[PDB]
Amino acid sequence: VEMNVQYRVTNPEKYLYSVTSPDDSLRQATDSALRGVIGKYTMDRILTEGRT
Amino acid sequence: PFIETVKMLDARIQTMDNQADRFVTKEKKDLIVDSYIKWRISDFSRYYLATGGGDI
Repeated sequence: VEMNVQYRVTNPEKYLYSVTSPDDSLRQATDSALRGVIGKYTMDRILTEGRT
Repeated sequence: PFIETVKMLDARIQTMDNQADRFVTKEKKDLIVDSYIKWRISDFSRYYLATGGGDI
């Protein structure tokens, strides 16, 4: 399974003076979220209803 | 005098489409769709700085 994300910055100072290296945090938490969703559902259901 | 820049915020273009996008029925059947969108700028004040830049 593969997906894609689109992101946008609102408050710059939290983007600077917080957890560093943004794309690292974004990607490297998205993977965990994707596992969390993909886990519970059966193989056939993932095959059929992957988009809703 | 010094510099003349007024980029005209055109009120004429209303043509936007989606080339090819996918969707799904209730019956677990695939059905590709295509459509076009037409839209007119309505109130200019909020519109500008509602985008920051007039780039379409």
